[PDB]
Amino acid sequence: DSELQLVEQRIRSFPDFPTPGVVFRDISPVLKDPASFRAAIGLLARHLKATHGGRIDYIAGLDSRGFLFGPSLAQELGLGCVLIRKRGKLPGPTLWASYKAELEIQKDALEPGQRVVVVDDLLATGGTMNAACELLGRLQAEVLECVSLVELTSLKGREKLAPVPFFSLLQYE
Amino acid sequence: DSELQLVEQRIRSFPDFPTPGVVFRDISPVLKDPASFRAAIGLLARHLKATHGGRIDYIAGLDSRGFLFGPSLAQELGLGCVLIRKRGKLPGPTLWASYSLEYGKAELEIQKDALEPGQRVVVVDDLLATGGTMNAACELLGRLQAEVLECVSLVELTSLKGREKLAPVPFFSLLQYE
Ligand SMILES: O=c1[nH]cnc2c1ncn2[C@@H]1O[C@H](COP(=O)(O)O)[C@@H](O)[C@H]1O
Ligand SMILES: O=c1[nH]cnc2c1ncn2[C@@H]1O[C@H](COP(=O)(O)O)[C@@H](O)[C@H]1O
Repeated sequence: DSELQLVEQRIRSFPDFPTPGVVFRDISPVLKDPASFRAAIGLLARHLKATHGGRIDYIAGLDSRGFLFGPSLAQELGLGCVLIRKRGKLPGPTLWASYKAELEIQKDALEPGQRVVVVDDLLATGGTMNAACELLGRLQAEVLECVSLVELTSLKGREKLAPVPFFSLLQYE
Repeated sequence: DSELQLVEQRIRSFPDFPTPGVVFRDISPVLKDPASFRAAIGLLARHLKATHGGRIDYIAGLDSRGFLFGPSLAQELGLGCVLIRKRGKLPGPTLWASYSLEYGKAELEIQKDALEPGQRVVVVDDLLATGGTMNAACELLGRLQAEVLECVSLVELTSLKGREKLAPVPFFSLLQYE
């Protein structure tokens, strides 16, 4: 896929960051190349439309690198974007979950029965995405799918999310 | 201006957050309403094109709420977006800059290879308050020898005089509150 190649060629891999033995996948060059960013959003949007049709109500973007993709993805789908933040950042009534770190969402971000797709840049252990799904569930929202640009498959994050479906553009061990 | 109204009607105000006496301006509803978000990006892009023509090389988005607007604004302009992050998150060689946030200090960081000398950038964040954050971003970019053409935000809290702090770098906001 020519479009997928535009994204893959702009992932930069750094060995031994942040700790020896691990390879950090840097998505920054995807943002810097407008063709690459457009390809990434287009591919995610096509997948989501082909899988869910008109069932999606909102995209939920994860702080902070999810915020880079969520709004553009939402716009491509004609949808709004709701935000899941690091705790202590949102005003008003909120719910929070720890996984340590803590995520937060405004209680009025979604109404019961609304259907959401969660986006982040990269799925590793799945801890972060799992916490987001739990938060959303507490608003009685339905999480249709979680998606990312990158998935680190040896960390088995996909299994952590099950039975919520997961999709990534690119996979690395 | 109906487009500007679409943005203004989706700013939510929270008194006494995070401390008593202030009013937090929440742009979250702008993101939730796709027409509002589209209006915000369009208004920013129109201003930037009218002010800089074709001279902008890159948008720099500020972690974390600037990330919400940077890529869409960049895309509207046909440009890439570079990232200025909270310190500790970026691989490769970096530069960082501290500034006062609340009662203590915070640090922003950029990859030393984010920009080449002479490249021209516009910085975007959701809201300008004291101007500490945006000032730090401009310092980092200046240390890469980039030229900051302008800083922009959706909201500006004018009593805090962030515009003066940024001078002589130009600043533009869609909406102003005391
Ligand atoms: O290799 C990496 N590259 C970039 N971000 C990463 C990497 N590993 C973890 N992350 C960040 O940490 C998060 C996922 O961690 P998880 O909770 O272990 O799945 C995502 O939000 C990423 O932004
Ligand atoms: O009232 C507010 N609403 C939303 N964000 C704010 C507000 N005040 C400060 N901030 C955040 O802190 C920043 C700038 O504060 P400054 O450094 O004093 O200009 C931006 O990154 C904002 O996202």
